Amino acid sequence: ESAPRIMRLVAECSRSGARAGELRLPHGTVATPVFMPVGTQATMKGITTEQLDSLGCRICLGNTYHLGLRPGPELIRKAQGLHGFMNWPHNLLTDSGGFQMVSLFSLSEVTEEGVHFRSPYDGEETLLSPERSVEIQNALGSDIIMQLDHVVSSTVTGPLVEEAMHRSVRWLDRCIAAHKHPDKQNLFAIIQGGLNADLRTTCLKEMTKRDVPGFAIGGLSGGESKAQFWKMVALSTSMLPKDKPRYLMGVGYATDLVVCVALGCDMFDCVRTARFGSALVPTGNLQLKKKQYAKDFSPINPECPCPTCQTHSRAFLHALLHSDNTTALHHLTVHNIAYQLQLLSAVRSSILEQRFPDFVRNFMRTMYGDHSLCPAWAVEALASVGIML
Amino acid sequence: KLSLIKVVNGCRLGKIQNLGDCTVDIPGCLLYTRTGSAPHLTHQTLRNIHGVPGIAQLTLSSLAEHHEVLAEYKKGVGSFIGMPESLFYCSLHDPVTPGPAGYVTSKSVSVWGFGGRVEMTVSKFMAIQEALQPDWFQCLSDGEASIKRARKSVDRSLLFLDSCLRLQEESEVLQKSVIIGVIEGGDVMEERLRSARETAKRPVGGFLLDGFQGDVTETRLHLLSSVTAELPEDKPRLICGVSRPDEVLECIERGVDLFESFFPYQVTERGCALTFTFDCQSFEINLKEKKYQEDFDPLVRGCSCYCCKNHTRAYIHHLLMTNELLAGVLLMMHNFEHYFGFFCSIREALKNDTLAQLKELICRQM
Ligand SMILES: Nc1nc2[nH]cc(CN[C@H]3C=C[C@H](O)[C@@H]3O)c2c(=O)[nH]1
Ligand SMILES: [Zn+2]
Ligand SMILES: [Zn+2]
Repeated sequence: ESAPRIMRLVAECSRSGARAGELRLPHGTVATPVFMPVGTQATMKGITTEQLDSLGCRICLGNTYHLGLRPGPELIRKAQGLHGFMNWPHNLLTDSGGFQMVSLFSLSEVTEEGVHFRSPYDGEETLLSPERSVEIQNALGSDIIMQLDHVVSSTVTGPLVEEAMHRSVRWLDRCIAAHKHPDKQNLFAIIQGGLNADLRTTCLKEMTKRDVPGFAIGGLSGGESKAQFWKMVALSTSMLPKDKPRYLMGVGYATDLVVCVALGCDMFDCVRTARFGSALVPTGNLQLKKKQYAKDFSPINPECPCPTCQTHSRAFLHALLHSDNTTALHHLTVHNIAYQLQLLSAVRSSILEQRFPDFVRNFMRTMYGDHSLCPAWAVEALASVGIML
Repeated sequence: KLSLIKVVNGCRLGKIQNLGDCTVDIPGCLLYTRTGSAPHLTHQTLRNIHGVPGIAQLTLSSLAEHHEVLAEYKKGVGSFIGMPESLFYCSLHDPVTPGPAGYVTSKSVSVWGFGGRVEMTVSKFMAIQEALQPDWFQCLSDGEASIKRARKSVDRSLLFLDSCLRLQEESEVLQKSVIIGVIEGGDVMEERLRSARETAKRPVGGFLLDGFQGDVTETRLHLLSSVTAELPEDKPRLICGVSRPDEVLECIERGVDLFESFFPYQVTERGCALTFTFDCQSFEINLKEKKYQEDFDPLVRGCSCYCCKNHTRAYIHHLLMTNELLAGVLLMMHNFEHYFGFFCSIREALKNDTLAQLKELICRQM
């Protein structure tokens, strides 16, 4: 008598862990694997709902801490939730509000009651309990909500790692008890345990005993070695239920994305390169502020369908980066989001067509060259699931 | 080819033809652009705005410093900035950010873009226009005359006009480009008539009424109507630095056809939305004000722009408070839509003989 599953698998790679699926969410079905941009990153750069929809985005992130400051949960309530406030008709995923985008200067030590925020100049502190985190995310009305976890940096060692991992299990249970309407929002657990294989193993074994609709993989992408990164991802996907989604937080580099799809991950987010003038392309990135682009009249990528590449040249973007930087940053952000969405759409098409191994080889060849020039960790991660370059 | 339809109370209702051979309604406004784009808008978002003018205004001040790259590009500024389907009139100065005054001589005029002063003789001016290739361009002129200084403003501008005409006659590129004569003379009545009557002697495609910006005195309005009286009827009349709705109407009564649309951009940049009614029996609201934090109405009830049909005052207020550029996008869409709708109402009022009533409706809100 388990709860109804929100994901269905439409195809699987026979050698690797790559999966193509669908998430049946209240604001529409989402094809996986899927990259989820932060909605406020797009709107901060002047991207409209229509434009983001036009690029193919069907789920995007809201940042609970920022939304909890401005406009605040009560006002989002009166506005009919986050969907109504921002006039976004597709799916939204919000975090617990205790970690993401919260400055360490704003946090006091975690206790069993919850996260503690500091106010400026010796003012009084504010508590965020697991129960209050769920209530805030109920008011935001997002389609996927995240448990409150005790997050510690991936490069912290000592007893704190185990302590935070177990508190995350306890806060999971409290978030489940507080979430009274699983027919409306999907609560995801977050695997912790750092780089400690035993702790993460324990966290995986214990959290999958809770019947939540999905599981995220936390605690990684915080400065650890790549050797440890991919092994922790693969440890996690080896123990998370196959019939539920695997959401890897904080991974957005193209090579990392492709490898982690091959290890069995379904959903990804990551925070920004457009501010430096970089445009994402199949060979990496183009730094359009370089003088060599001043008279380069070709688009960023002739095969990119984004509005920037069908309208504008490198030369023109290069001139705007200098002369009207705000405008350039809009154009670059539109293309960079387009690139991420097109990468995952192309990844998904290869799994449905049963040609994911060849897609990875083409991707690596274009991105790096000969097998010898590809990152050693990626070669090893991919070889562990039967994809040789 | 400017063909009129009526002249009701000195107001010229008509359309300009043979532009391809596209058309432009008059009285009307030109789409305002900064450094090769409608501010905060794209091709996609601009396509939704209703009543977008047929011709877009570019400024030398924002493009002159890109001469080298544009000459290498060869295909003109419209193609370079990605909107080659559009018509472009290239003026000398930006109406919002004109730069320091006092650098005009009988030999050069200087403009400022993002970087440094770009000083332009006639040759350099025409060489830049050869790279821009606009459909219309303002001729180099001395508009800084604001007694003996007014006599010079006319003669320099006459001297610039004839040199530019000479160079255009022998430039294959600038053959399909239309020069606009520039009436100067400052506030001296004698020179205004001289600049008017003498600039009309030359075969320019239209006239720019320069130096009538406000701080718009009724003295200047008398000069204006006296100047337009010396100008032929079959040629378009542009004015610069006049965009606020009440001033627009005063100039239309005195024979002026085409206006810059920098006013809705200025409204946008201060976080404000145009709300003045322009159809039936305060002209803006400041969306930064706290009273809008919970206001879930659109900017303007009944407005058809994408902002009003799909977003609230509350949301735009929030976006301004967090400095998200989406605020500027949504305000620009509404403000351009509202302003172009205002010009649609002028042409409709002229057709129906009700411009006097529309003027009182506008002027009771400003
Ligand atoms: N709540 C929550 N949000 C999250 N966003 C991204 C991650 C995962 N990466 C972050 C966590 C630890 C690393 O040092 C890195 O800074 C995460 C999480 O583990 N928990
Ligand atoms: Zn692109
Ligand atoms: Zn509107």
